[PDB]
Amino acid sequence: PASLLILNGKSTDNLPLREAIMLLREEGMTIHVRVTWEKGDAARYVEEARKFGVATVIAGGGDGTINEVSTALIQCEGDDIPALGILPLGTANDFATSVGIPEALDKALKLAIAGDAIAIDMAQVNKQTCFINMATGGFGTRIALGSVSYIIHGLMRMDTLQPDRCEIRGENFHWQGDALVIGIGNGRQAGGGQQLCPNALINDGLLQLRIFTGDEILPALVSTLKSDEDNPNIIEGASSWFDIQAPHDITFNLDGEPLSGQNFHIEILPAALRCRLPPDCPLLRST
Ligand SMILES: [Mg+2]
Repeated sequence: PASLLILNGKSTDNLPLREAIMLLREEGMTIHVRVTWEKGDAARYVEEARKFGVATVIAGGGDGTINEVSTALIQCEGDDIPALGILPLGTANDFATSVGIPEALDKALKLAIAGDAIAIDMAQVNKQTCFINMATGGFGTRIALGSVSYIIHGLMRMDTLQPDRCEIRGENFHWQGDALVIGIGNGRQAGGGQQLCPNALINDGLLQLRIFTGDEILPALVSTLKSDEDNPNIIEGASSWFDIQAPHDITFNLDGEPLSGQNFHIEILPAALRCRLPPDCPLLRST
């Protein structure tokens, strides 16, 4: 079936992508390519996708583009809403990796056009911003050892990071104390390979919570985020909602977009969006 590929500003000179798209066009497939320039554009092209009667709107880009498209799709009122497909055309591609999208773009394209579509959750913060992958929160200022800088810059989108007090409540969950990193996940992975929520499933109606207590980012935290480390200094929960509050501003990075304040209500939007996913998809619950 026909698709509309929503491409980023950083994709218009990807020759392999062009080659792949072009090779699939000359196989009988209808594939519209639209390029975004500013926010609001994905929305505009999502609705043009509708007018065409298209079956998949394909986010070609980073976790940001996927979130722009996803957010636009869930806002659609009506009957014939396109499934979400995903091309891994970002720098980090955390969500795409974690849901098993193939690196081979012809394959990823084909998945995105002809895969099975399944309803997945999204999440919303403060009845406003939505996210499909991960919300990471910490206390710091907005943006020697590279392991550590990578976390503060890439994962947290900050220049500084310090622990501070907060309280967090959710179903079966109540905690107060100093936290260095808060991970609230629909997906499992953020900031280029950091495993914030190893146990996340994207269609269980449930957000994973992990609170990393600390002092600073130590080999502890770098270790525990890369591969798997089983660690007592990590507090875990699972809830359809989490409330977070703090005497000083916490900064949440929601699929790459910052938000600050003393109070956050984060809540699952159950089965909000159909996404084209491989059958083995590690983040879908067993059936
Ligand atoms: Mg879940």
